[PDB]
Amino acid sequence: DPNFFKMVEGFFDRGASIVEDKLVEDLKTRETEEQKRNRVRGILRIIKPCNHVLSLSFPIRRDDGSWEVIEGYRAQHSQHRTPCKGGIRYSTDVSVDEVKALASLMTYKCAVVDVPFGGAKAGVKINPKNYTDNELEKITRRFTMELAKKGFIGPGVDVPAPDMSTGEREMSWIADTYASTIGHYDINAHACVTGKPISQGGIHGRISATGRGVFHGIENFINEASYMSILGMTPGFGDKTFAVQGFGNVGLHSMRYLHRFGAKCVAVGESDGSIWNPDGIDPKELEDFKLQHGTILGFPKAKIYEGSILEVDCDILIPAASEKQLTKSNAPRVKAKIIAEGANGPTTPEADKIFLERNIMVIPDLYLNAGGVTVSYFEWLKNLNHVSYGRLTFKYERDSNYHLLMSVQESLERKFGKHGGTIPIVPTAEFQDRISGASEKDIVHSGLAYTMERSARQIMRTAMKYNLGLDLRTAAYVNAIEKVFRVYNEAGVTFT
Amino acid sequence: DPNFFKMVEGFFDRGASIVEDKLVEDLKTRETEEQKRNRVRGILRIIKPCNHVLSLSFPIRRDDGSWEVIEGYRAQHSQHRTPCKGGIRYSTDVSVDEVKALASLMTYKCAVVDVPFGGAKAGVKINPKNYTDNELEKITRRFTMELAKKGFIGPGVDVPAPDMSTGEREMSWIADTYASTIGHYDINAHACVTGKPISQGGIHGRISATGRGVFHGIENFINEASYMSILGMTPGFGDKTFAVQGFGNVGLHSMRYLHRFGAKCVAVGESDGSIWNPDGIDPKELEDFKLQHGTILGFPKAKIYEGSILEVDCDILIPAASEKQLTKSNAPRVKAKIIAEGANGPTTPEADKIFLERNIMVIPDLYLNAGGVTVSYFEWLKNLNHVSYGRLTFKYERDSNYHLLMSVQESLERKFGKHGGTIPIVPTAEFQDRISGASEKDIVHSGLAYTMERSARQIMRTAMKYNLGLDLRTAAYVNAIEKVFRVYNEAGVTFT
Amino acid sequence: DPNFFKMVEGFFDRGASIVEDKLVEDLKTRETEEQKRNRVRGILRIIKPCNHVLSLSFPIRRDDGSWEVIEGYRAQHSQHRTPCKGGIRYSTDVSVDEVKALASLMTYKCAVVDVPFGGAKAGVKINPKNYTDNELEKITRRFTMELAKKGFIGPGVDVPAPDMSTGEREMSWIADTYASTIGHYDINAHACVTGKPISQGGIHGRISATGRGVFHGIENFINEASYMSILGMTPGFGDKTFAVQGFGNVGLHSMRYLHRFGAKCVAVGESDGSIWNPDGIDPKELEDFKLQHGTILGFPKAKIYEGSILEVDCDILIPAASEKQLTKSNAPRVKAKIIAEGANGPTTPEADKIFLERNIMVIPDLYLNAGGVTVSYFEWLKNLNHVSYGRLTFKYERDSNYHLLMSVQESLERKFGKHGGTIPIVPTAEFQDRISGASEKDIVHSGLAYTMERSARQIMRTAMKYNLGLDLRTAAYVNAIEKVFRVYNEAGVTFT
Ligand SMILES: O=C(O[C@H]1Cc2c(O)cc(O)cc2O[C@@H]1c1ccc(O)c(O)c1)c1cc(O)c(O)c(O)c1
Ligand SMILES: O=C(O[C@H]1Cc2c(O)cc(O)cc2O[C@@H]1c1ccc(O)c(O)c1)c1cc(O)c(O)c(O)c1
Ligand SMILES: O=C(O[C@H]1Cc2c(O)cc(O)cc2O[C@@H]1c1ccc(O)c(O)c1)c1cc(O)c(O)c(O)c1
Repeated sequence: DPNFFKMVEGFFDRGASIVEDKLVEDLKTRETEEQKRNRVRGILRIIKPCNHVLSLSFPIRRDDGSWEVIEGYRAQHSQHRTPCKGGIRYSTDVSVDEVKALASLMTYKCAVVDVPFGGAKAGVKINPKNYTDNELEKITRRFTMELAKKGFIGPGVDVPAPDMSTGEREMSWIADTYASTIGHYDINAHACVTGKPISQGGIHGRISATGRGVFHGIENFINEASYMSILGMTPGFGDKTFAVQGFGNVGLHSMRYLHRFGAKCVAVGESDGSIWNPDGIDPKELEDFKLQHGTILGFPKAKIYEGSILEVDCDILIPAASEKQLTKSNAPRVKAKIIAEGANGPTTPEADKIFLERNIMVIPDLYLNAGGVTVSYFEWLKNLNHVSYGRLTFKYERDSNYHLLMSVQESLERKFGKHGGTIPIVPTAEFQDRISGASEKDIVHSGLAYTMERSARQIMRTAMKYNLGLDLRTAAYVNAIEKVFRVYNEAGVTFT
Repeated sequence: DPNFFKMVEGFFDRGASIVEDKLVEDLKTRETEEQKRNRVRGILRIIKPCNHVLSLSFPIRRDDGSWEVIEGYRAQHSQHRTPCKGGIRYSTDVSVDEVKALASLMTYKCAVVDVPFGGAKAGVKINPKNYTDNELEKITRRFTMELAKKGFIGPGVDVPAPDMSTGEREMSWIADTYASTIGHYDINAHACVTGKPISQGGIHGRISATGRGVFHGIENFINEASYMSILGMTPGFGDKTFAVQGFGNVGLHSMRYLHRFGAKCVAVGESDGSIWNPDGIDPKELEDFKLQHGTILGFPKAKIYEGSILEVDCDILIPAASEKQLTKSNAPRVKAKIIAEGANGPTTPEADKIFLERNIMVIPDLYLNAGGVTVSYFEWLKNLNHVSYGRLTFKYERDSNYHLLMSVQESLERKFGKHGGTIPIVPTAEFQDRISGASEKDIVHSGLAYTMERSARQIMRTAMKYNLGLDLRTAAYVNAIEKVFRVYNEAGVTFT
Repeated sequence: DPNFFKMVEGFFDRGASIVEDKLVEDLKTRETEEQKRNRVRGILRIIKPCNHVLSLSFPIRRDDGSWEVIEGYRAQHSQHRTPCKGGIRYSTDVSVDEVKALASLMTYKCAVVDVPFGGAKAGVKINPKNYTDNELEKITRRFTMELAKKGFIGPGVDVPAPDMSTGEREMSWIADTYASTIGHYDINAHACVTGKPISQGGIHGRISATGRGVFHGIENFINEASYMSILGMTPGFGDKTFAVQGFGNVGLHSMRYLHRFGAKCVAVGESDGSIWNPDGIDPKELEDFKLQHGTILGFPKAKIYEGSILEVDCDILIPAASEKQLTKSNAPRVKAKIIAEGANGPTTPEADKIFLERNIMVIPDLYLNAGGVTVSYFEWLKNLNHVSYGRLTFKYERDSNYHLLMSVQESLERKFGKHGGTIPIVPTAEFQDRISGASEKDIVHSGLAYTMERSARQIMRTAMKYNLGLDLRTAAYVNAIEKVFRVYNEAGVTFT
């Protein structure tokens, strides 16, 4: 746990130095000096800092009747894209310099995965356990309100999302508040927030989103030996053990869908304990260990283990909990060989230099948990379209398929003069399930893969153009910076 | 060696403790517990901190073509009144904790003089000498824009003002920006800022406003020996020497109008040096020492003097420059007798306990320069009325008087049989000039006096109610607190 | 008789038939038919029904956690004047037809005193004693919301007021909600409801409003002998007695001011008993029977009397309590000479043809107690002008008078050799306290006073045109109608 603050500011500067030659060479203009350096040196000094960042403070009535002040923050990084976006967090750790960095990170995350959004982030310095459910509703509903009055919430202005100990039911309050007060007259009022439950205009598949993101991100890597020929290991994805931190939302489903494919587990940790089992624990059982009683503490197969969470002899480690759990106190340790950032910045630049020198591949959060916002993107789009995806183009498409297949049948039955034998009316077993169980989530799942997979091409191409090889982090930010630049370059200085 | 931030936080807490008794006493309800404290002890915890405060960051291009980032801040303290009020500052000293304190100060300043405004403040971390006029316009107009976006400028939401290094021309750009872009459709668009020049919707007597405020504030004190029977010093207002710091806007007319009434000067200081002359210098001459040359440096009868500005042998000192120039390094000094705070918070709580223990009169900024916003109030009101004051009720007044006077004539020539003798048609010499040189200016001066004078009564009543005597500072805040509390107590916790 | 339902429908229709001739006569257009009647006969049928009325149904939840559906209504009668006006009511009495009726009343009521307000009224079908204060805030707060989303609360659209069991604190919740959700961007947000407390932007004189309205309505008839040469009685206002009913708010001030000026009392009684004393009870002592005890029961000189309240021998009877206290069961007696309707229509058309046929004067509530909304009208304007009336023109007008008084003195001290002898500097003792105690009240009471005086001069003129002599009721509505008609006529049929 370092002070740092400038955690993300280092990576930008790192990626910034290398594109200083590309932008001056790719820009086609009539200025042609070396003040080209001076324009670009200026353009990057604008993207670095957050353009707006509102500090807040509002009172509420506890169930006592006692009165308490609540500090809250929200930072819009860039506004190159019309709507900023980023989750909101409820924890005592909440700091001003926190969201100022996190919102910055969200800008480049949206750039990597070609999501037309600006980076944003918020935070409330409370502790959610210490308040009731009735107490916590008034915090969110009024936090909503005090943000709409100053233009930090609304479709096309800013769209927040859930995060640390923030769930669907809370976003539902956000929506219900905005659609009943300020954004009343707005048709797309319910689009003010992504992550709301499905009866509230949500989308199928974001419950899983960060998980499949964790999954699809790892998938596009241990299926290409171009990075195993250096790291070692086996393209045989199966027999690989993993360990998660922070069993919650991102922690569950990064495991719920990682197990499915034959990849065993070995450990699970929360904010008090850990688990150790070389046989491989199964979320089949231990998932009814949440509110069934309360807090994890071991179970059948689940042994009580303490020391830390990383430590354990493993392959794939995912610190999907709080922030900066990896520093020099533990970077030369970690009996692992590939790390994947499920949470936002658990790896510090203090540790990358060590990992890089030990041939350990850390999957950057800037890429990995980008599925969450990519689907968030879709959820937003859903509310602007006011239709479940495929709600009109399923029967037309499944009827078009069934006519197409039979068309090859009958076309095969006149070259074959008896009409009755051939039968291609039946599609393959996988495809028959595709049009019988056709829903909205299938569109989302395929779009998530098409966005995720094509983004890994944008990295593993820009990494092999600069010999980064294993440092995909400095290969990620160097692609996002280039995408946000042209957005500023081709927009021109605005004289207002 | 000044001190840190909490500047005003101590004064509120200082005044807050003594109202804790009468608030539970004057409150008339069926609540009736000792929880009366818990409501009130809670209500005060809401008023202390600023409710909103936007940190800004916007880019501009110098006349170079070079690009520079400009950090900008703005704090709305309270929102108990529908609009917030507070000037904006242009200086490298600009800090977040600065305006946060200053905006707090403005809330109570507007409460002392019964001005239905909420406190606010802003600042721009630049240095105006280092930019051109063409360069500085871009800052203001852009800064305007980024504030209307997030709702920190607009009539009935937040109205800024000029301050130090900010003049009428800049307020004119503010207005011209707001009235051509965001608030175009607003009828009262030009009401978004007070302090603008007269051809742009200002008000006569505002150029002088802070000055007359300094004057009438001092006037209501050396006109009653109930504070000279303890301080010493003659009620004969004339033969009193004064010295000003910061020959700029507030420094000028706090002297220009103070000299008028027969009060000798002795010293004037700026950011370079000072002046020392026991005969008394005259603004009639050394006022053409601004842009005529550029900076002060002595003149005929103006000698070069250094050392300091405050220690000079004087009676009335007015630190009308930056902030906190009176601390432990100079409080047990100052060869003065009565000090008057022309700028915002030049006396620290570190210096009051030294001044009070030596029987020295410090006139609180919370009250002194309140004329500045009191006229600001009027200028705002002018734009919602869209008439210069008296623009219709002058000839009706001047004609009604002349009919009234001849009515006493014609009624006195009836009891006196000759019809031609008596002549009360003519008013006193002073009243003849009144209805001849009648303008908007006069309605402002009389309303400023009426507001100012009645405020001193609300203080000197609540001062000897608690045996404060010489510490009118704590008699000021103790009066403003109870005015804002009433606004909060009778508005109720808003479930939103 | 329409004892509850079409309560006023008789009054309109009865008044409607009368104006038929004048309107076609007063009509100056190029029509010139017998179809001129068709125009007016239709236009009146436009005014008779409330053109809009919303029936509501919104839920809450009590301190228990249980849930209750709340019915509510609000009726916007006319929209000829841009904002609509009328209080809200919190009783089980509340009925669709009830508010649909009282809204009609408020239209013509605010057309007699010449107030540019359209008529409206609202109600909520509950009983406040059954709900806690906390429970009553959320009812009030959300009732506001559901009226704004549908356009029934807002300056220039519709402005409510207090009334039956509706206090200032409740009006304070209406504003705080409207001004914090829908009408946030509105400068006149808090101008959406009148009757709110002082600190929240109220006006001085609401509490004392209807009492003065009663008195000035009285004053404009015992001072005109046109209506004493037919009723009898001495115009000599002095030695006359009055009997009140409903010793509260309207009752107190209607007596306190009526006595102060010369009238003697005789009787007082509320929902318990009555007092009898032809010596004349004095309100300056018996008013400490309020919450100092709990209810009336008589006191020294205050006899314990039964029977009723009205039949007491007296001259001036005022029913300042509930609805309908005068029918065929008491009209053939009540040996009084004049009845002023302190409440809303305590006199039935089942009793006017007894009072009219007995040469008694019943003063319409259409004009008398209309002194509450006219002051409530001023409070609206205060919230619009954001200034206490005369905040600026108090020291200016006080300074103007002394200069006048000295102008005559100095004018008289020159035709007389010595300079200082004469002393008209001091004005009359009644005038000295006027400029000494000059406050908002004095302006409201006058603006009130001139309003009904002109109004009375407008009724008594329209009555002497149709020989109504004693039917002020039908002489009252007959006036408001032509005003409402003239608005509609010169506007035309809106083709939308
Ligand atoms: O609308 C689109 O415009 C983006 C296209 C684009 C790109 O392909 C490459 C690149 O290097 C920059 C770049 O700029 C835009 C952009 C997008 C997202 C951001 O966050 C951001 O700052 C800027 C878009 C989106 C897709 O997904 C597509 O497949 C597609 O063809 C177009
Ligand atoms: O509309 C008026 O309401 C203010 C009257 C008032 C008062 O006289 C004393 C007090 O202790 C509290 C208080 O509350 C209101 C207020 C005003 C200004 C603020 O900043 C603020 O927070 C609250 C007003 C304004 C005048 O100038 C008057 O002369 C006048 O009679 C009434
Ligand atoms: O702007 C004003 O127009 C009103 C003046 C007026 C009138 O004097 C007599 C009449 O028969 C009709 C009439 O039409 C208007 C009106 C006003 C109020 C209503 O409710 C209503 O339906 C219609 C006004 C208001 C005043 O208070 C004045 O003193 C004044 O000179 C002018």
